[PDB]
Amino acid sequence: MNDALHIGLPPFLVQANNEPRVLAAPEARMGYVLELVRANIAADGGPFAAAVFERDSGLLIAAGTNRVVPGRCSAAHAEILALSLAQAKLDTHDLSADGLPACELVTSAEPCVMCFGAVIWSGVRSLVCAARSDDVEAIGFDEGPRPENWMGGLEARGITVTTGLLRDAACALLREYNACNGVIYNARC
Amino acid sequence: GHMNDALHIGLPPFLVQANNEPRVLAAPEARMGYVLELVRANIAADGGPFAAAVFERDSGLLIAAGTNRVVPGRCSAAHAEILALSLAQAKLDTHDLSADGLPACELVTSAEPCVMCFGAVIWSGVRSLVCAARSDDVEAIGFDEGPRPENWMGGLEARGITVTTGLLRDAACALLREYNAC
Ligand SMILES: Cn1cnc2c(O)nc(N)nc21
Ligand SMILES: [Zn+2]
Ligand SMILES: [Zn+2]
Repeated sequence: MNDALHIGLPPFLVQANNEPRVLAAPEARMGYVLELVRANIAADGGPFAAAVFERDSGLLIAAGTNRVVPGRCSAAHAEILALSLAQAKLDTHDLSADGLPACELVTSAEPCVMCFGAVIWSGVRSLVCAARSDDVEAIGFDEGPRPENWMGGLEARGITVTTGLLRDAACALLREYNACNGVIYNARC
Repeated sequence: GHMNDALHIGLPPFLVQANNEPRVLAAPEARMGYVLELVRANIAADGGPFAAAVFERDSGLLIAAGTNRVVPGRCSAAHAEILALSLAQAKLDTHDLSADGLPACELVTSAEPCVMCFGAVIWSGVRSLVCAARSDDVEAIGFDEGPRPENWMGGLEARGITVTTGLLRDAACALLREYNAC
């Protein structure tokens, strides 16, 4: 607690980070990220997941999910975990460091203003999102104040941006979380 | 780094100690003076020239302290603010610093936050942010604040986080300059 910043990973996320995995097509990468969303929701976390891949080979470097409530840490969004775990594994703060393959972050949702800045500092060269900011806000979450034309912001820093990839499935998982997110017991959740 | 079951960012000894030693600093300038000591300690421990600490806003009881651990920590998210807010939340056992019955918390920072930390401050539940060095001062030694929204301060204030800036600005700048020179 008090000698380190320590956010524990639920087993399914340990498993995801331990098992070698190559997913070539963007839809394959996002399909896998959306499996983590569903698993995270069943392990007490928020409806968001993200993974860092080698952009050109499809090799999964590290995955993260939203652990804000179970990990008691408002910074524990999926993207922060995924980026930080990828950095720890490749032993550098800078995923663009000399000698590293170009890295891509694939995220179940467009980033909040915090994760937006994290993406910029991280060194990934591309960002691929499923759910749009409006989908996320629809179930009550807040993206916070991003700068005007944040996507342009990214591209002007050499970070390519794609969004809407498997958005339908991503929206369906947001709604499942929402519909199970009350206090009144509903066997079915 | 080592462990595959956690995101684990180790803190250097002065910062472990800052996090486990009792300190009550009533005046704003006393809080900021303490954060500036951390800045200089962190530089000597191979970190960036930034520190922050979360205090109880009224009493000035220090809850937790963070510094920039990006390079030695291998973690671009390890800015001073992210560590200080996260360690405070850990110690108070909640992801939300304005959870009912917790005292109002305040983030005292050696410089204005970058766009990432600006987001982190919004989600954290702190009700006050107090900065030393300005954005300009920070760019003037080659750190990037990133594309923050126009009127980031009004953004915080509209969400119930009061903002004070420039507090011991000159002292904090002298440490920025020293960092940049060495
Ligand atoms: C809005 N929001 C809250 N938590 C989030 C997370 O972990 N990822 C993304 N993309 N958005 C989030
Ligand atoms: Zn986020
Ligand atoms: Zn920052």
